[PDB]
Amino acid sequence: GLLIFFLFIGVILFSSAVYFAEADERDSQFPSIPDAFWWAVVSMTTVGYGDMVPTTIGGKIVGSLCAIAGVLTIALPVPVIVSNFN
Amino acid sequence: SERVVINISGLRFETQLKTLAQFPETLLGDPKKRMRYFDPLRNEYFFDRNRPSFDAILYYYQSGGRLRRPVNVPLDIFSEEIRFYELGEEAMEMFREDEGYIKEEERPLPENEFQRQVWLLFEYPESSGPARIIAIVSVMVILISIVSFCLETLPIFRDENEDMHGGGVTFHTYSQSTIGYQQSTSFTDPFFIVETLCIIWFSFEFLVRFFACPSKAGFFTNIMNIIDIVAIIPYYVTIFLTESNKSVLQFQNVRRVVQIFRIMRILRIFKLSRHSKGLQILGQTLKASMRELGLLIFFLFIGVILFSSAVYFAEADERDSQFPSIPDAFWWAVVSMTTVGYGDMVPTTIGGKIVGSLCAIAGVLTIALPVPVIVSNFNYFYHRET
Amino acid sequence: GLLIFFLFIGVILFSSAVYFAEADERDSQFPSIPDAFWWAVVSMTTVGYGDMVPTTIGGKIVGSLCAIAGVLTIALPVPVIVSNFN
Repeated sequence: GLLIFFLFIGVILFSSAVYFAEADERDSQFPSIPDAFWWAVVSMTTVGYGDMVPTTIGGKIVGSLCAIAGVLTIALPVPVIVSNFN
Repeated sequence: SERVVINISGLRFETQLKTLAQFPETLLGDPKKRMRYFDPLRNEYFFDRNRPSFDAILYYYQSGGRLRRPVNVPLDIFSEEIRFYELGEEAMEMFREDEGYIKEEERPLPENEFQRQVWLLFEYPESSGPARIIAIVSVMVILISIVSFCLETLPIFRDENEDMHGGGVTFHTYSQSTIGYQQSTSFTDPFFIVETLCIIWFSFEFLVRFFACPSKAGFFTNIMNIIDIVAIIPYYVTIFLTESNKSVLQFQNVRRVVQIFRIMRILRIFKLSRHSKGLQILGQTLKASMRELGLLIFFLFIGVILFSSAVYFAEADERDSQFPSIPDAFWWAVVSMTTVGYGDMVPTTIGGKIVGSLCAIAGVLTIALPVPVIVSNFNYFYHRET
Repeated sequence: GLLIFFLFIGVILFSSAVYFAEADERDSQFPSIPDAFWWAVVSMTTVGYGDMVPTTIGGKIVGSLCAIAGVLTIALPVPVIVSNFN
């Protein structure tokens, strides 16, 4: 649950930031914050399909952080789970 | 029931004589052997030795055979004490096993002058300078056989033929496209030359090793020998097959088999495992990790089917669905769980994306569970060598 | 070096397999084995750009294994490195 919760926090923070950073663009791939959730989860889990990608400098900065925060976010709770399994 | 006092560098131990009499052939169990250490003034046997170790030595007699090394005592120091107290080879063997050891094999060339001498420069790179030279050539031939196998697929070479511009289709150009080279006694094709040379050498080693090894029975037991054999089978089998089907129609009928053996050629890559310590460790690791490796595949399998199914139905009522069926979605599920995410298949509906999100997370967890164990095994085998 | 070596072995095995599995296809994205190296490294490191993807069933089976083998391949030597750093 802690994993889901942290992921949830990150999804909302980055979806929000990428939305606004791409807002003043005619070719924005982010219609709304809720729509950007998909992009945020796809980036944090580092799956990166590429169906949604930021195009502005601010969007890419947000994107960069999103990827790194993802690795750390997931990395924190898993170890414990792996231990239990072990 | 008479009691015995053993003084280990000041540390006082006490036991019954019957407890020691249990193992007569040891130092403490044999009166004639311990006599030397008796102090008649204090009525005790005195040993100017390591203290932490004796606890376990005494417990060995009390337990009736349990020889456990104390956690706080170095294996090198404890082993010396086991030998000093003369506990015997059986106990020692039992001990090293538990401590994670044991293993000694490898006969030796009997036909001295000839065999034994050859089997040293074709099995032990350190036997002599010439031995090294040989091993080095093997790597050169292997690497070359690999580079050549790959270049056979380069368009610059294969697209330069008689049927290159979609014209007609010649039997000779057809089999050359399937096999990868031109099988002709005229050795015109440069790829057939290199391939033939390489196989001449691979055949050579295999032959030598066979007619120059101690036990020619436990030969096809060694995984290394299997590799050597598998590394040449394709060549000869291709020859046999093409000569047994020298006509267009016949070849067309045996092409699949020929193609399969062409793919098999790549296994020659593993011939390097005879010159790679790391590659051997990996082999030992995987061998020791079948249960977890299968567990990984199994869990992945479960996840693939669950998510493929869910994403299929979530995208089903859509005109632009990228998921034709559940089986087709397996690809998407594996690509997402391993987090590779090519993006050639992606859900477009809200339900599909929710399923997708979970799929990615479940993937990370799924893979993360069994790997650690595998990594441990590798780490063990890796260090228990370096 | 062990990492590079193992990766090298995997790259060649999977590039070869995916090449042949996609060979008898008009729309093959794999011109040759050497060209497929790129796809193999991109899959094993799990980067997956998607500029090269198998389209046949045999290619996808090869691809699946390639991804899994990648995770394991990289996972083996890193731990030691991480320890040294630590």
